[PDB]
Amino acid sequence: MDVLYSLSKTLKDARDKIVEGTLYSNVSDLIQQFNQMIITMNGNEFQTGGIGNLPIRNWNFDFGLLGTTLLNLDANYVETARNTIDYFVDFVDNVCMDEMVRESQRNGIAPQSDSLRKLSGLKFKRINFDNSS
Amino acid sequence: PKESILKKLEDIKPEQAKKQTKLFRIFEPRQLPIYRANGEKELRNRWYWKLKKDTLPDGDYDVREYFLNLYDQVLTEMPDYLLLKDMAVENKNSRDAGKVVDSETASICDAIFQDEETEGAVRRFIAEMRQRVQADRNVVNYPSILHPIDYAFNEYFLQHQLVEPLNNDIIFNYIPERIRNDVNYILNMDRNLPSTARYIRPNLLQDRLNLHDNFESLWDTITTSNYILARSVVPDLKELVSTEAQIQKMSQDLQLEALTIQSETQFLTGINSQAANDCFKTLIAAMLSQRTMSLDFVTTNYMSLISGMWLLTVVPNDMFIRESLVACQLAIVNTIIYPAFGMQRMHYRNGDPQTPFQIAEQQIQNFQVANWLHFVNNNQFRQVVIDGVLNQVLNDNIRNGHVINQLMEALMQLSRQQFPTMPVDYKRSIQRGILLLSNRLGQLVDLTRLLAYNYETLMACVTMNMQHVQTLTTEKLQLTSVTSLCMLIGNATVIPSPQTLFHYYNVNVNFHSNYNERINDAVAIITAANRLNLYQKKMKAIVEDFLKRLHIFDVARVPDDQMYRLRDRLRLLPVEVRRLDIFNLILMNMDQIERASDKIAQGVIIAYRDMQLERDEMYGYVNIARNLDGFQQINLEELMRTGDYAQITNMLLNNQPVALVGALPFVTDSSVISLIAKLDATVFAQIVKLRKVDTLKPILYKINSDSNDFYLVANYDWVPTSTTKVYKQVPQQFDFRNSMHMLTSNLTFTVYSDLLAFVSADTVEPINAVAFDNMRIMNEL
Amino acid sequence: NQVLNDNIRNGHVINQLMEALMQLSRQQFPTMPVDYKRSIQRGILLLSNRLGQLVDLTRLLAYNYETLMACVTMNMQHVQTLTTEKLQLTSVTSLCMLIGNATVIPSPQTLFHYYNVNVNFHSNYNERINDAVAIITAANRLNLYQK
Amino acid sequence: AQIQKMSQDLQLEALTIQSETQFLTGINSQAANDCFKTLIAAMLSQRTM
Repeated sequence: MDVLYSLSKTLKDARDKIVEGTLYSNVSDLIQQFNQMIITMNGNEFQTGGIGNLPIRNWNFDFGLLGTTLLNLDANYVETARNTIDYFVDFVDNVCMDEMVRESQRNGIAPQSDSLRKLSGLKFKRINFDNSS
Repeated sequence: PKESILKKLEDIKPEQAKKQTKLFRIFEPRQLPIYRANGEKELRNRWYWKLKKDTLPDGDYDVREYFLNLYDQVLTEMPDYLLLKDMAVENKNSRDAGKVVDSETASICDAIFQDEETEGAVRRFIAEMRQRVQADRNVVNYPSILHPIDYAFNEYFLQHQLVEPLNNDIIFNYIPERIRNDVNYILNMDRNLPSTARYIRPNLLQDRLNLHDNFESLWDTITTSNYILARSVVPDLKELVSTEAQIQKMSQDLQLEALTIQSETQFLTGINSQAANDCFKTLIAAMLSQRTMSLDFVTTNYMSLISGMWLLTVVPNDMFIRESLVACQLAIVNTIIYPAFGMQRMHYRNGDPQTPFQIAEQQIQNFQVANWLHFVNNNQFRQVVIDGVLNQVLNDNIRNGHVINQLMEALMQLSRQQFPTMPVDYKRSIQRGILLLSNRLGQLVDLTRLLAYNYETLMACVTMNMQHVQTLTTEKLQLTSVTSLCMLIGNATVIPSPQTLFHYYNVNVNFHSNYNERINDAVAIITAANRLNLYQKKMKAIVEDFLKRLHIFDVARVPDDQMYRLRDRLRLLPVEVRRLDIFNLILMNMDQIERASDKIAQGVIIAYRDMQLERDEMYGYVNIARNLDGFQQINLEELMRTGDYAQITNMLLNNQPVALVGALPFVTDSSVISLIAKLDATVFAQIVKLRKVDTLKPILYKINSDSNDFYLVANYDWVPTSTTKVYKQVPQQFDFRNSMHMLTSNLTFTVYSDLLAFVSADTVEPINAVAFDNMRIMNEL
Repeated sequence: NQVLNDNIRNGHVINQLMEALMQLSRQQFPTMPVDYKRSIQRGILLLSNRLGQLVDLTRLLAYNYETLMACVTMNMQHVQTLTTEKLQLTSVTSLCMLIGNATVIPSPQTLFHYYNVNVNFHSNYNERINDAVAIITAANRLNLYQK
Repeated sequence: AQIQKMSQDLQLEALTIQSETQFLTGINSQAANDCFKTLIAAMLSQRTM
């Protein structure tokens, strides 16, 4: 669960702090956090949906990292990034929605979806950050 | 020293081609008279199985160790491949020629074929018993006799043979999938391989030993090695501005004098007809081996610093020690960039820890200056995996490889700060040196290209998945040489000789193969070592040998420590099917071997109660029990170890029915008499006086009034009343017909060592070579 | 037998060692010049690797002291002696990373000899005590007001 | 053997001004025996050092 959170403030504090112009330094502490994620992911497969009028889509991960190389972000840097974020966006949506429908009495509180039951896994915890929401 | 680790390296030929002759057996059948119940010899005589060499020990422990050696002998004789045309032999009888397998096989036949045996069915079989070839599939059918346990062996030897095929295509394929691809070079062969070819796959799995985690000590020794190895390659440069000429224009461009020194300390830097070649080589290897170097400079040799910037822009910094990048940068920052850029005020105060170069970034403003900082500072290595097989290579930022807009930028930034100032002169000497980098920049652009390629080339040839750690012996590099190489080049283009390259591959190869192999050799042993309970073959043993077989290392000159930790890691490793698959074999039957064969037994029972004796055909009726059903027991091994708890002492004293287990010395007696006198109740006495026992030679009674001159008793009528028989199975008999097996293998093989050689590797004309950018490397005239 | 003992823990349960190490395994960081952490932690590791063995050490003493001890009649309260006994960390350090699969103990005959001595000694102390007392008391009811 | 791998690990002469006062370590083949003995007796004897 807490996992899930990060995945977002990651993107927001991302799709927001990352645009044609800014000087590296305001995101050094950010870029890092980001990459860390990508790694943990790549390789693992996910099952989202399978109930009612809900599309069942599969997701594979195999993406590059980031160019800590440049100084002041050049447009070209953004686009090659936004294209990688828009897979996580369209993803998370399909993730939230999936666990935003299942219910159970006994253990109603805990996670239920084949998507999230795999997130609470230990090998993922390496992601949490900025829990001020 | 120096060429002292290279001759130990070039001189490594693990490529031995293991093979065999003799079919590995252990038991030859033998004679022995037959004893029909009642104890008479009925003549004819039957054939049973006994072992060649009854070596077997005295004491369970010594036993287990014994077998162990078998494992080591098995591996050293471990048949790499096999062929039978080289195993021919002839049959005295048969529909014809007969050509069978292994002298022993032959003997046996002729033998039984004379000592009136079960008759027909035997002679018959031996007859229409031949060989025949199915030419088409290159198959071979050879007959042979062994023994269930023998077929067992030799069999797997056939179903395993580590010798894959060999076609043009495979040769082509073992030449790195990044060189055949590299344009600038050309392949070419002089022959066409036959369908008859084969090749030995030098296996090269990764550092199954993470020999960099804590073991630093050894990595340093490796790096070192891999490093010298590199220099042995790194092409010796070619034609570059005669030493004298350049250094002379050098004095000019600056304007010197009389006791008026300024830039004068920048040319104890000439000597490059030595320095450039060293600086060049040195740099590459460093990268390859991935070794970490130091830095010997001065603070009055500003020039030498400028060139540093050349360097730095390049190697991702993490490639140098910490205490060295620190010095260098601050030296630049404090005496090079502030002191003529009206930025002094604070000659920069520093206190160690954090990044003294870095901090200069978030410092002053100026764009040209500013890009350098980020590009150099946060410039690292790109951790790259696969390269046409798990290479685990470390590459230099695509950017830098010849697309050296870095150099051009490194210069533009230099062309622009030479504007403001502070201590009037000083700037004179300083900027004048800077310009010598600028003019030369046309050429400096080149140097980059060179290395770029070379490193980027040589690379592939390493199967030794190099990583990124801090060395310890630190190779030394002077800014002296650096500086030379710098302003002293151009118009020239040099590149890795073909023959050179291979040689490089080859070595790492072997080496790898050795590491991997010994690893397996190692593991196999240790694991066996455990499922053996040899709490007494202190392992400080195996490790030693291991490392040794990997020359370079001063075995004696390395502690017992690291060594153990070494075991700790090995213990958690699998075994190579080959290795493993054999041990399972040895154990599985182990019992059968031991129990059979004389010179020993297993254990003895002491029932203070008269009793019968089995009538087995081999011996007459004697003292044996293959089952020991009932009664208590007591491991001897765990006895002479435990110090005997007078437990035995008491039972013996009090006379209570009991048994014993383990390695034991049997003793055959005849003259019936001995039995009636109940002799066997003796021996056991001893013990009482001696806590420990080996002095225990148990009693047996081979009895058949036929050979036992004292038949007088078989006479009347009788049944053998003994007190205490013996645990020892019995040598199976010999059913020849089914005791034989059949064999398959191949015909006229053709093994090949090394390979490669088969190519006249040629090179393009230097003046127009290419890098990972399809551009003329070296175009500025 | 007032023979101050010590942790079974120490004894052979050893771990303290394993913990003494694990705590060391996470001390590798900044503050001052580099020729520092480098040299420092490198040394530390030599304790770590050897730890497998350092274990053995604990066991050793554990036993030995725990053994020898037994054969001591002379009770032993803990006191602050007036004299030290210098111990050069030199040797210490050696013993440490310098012990392998060695394993030694007290020769039987050795042990006895030990008992025997303390024994006699004791007996003498006790005995003379009586010899002593006896006299003095007599000394008083005899009015031998002198020695 | 040990002290040699020691120097490899130790990085002996690295700037510091007080060298060779760490290696008086020697005579260890003995030191250990002394340190060992010494330690026990101390205990038993009920000594203090």
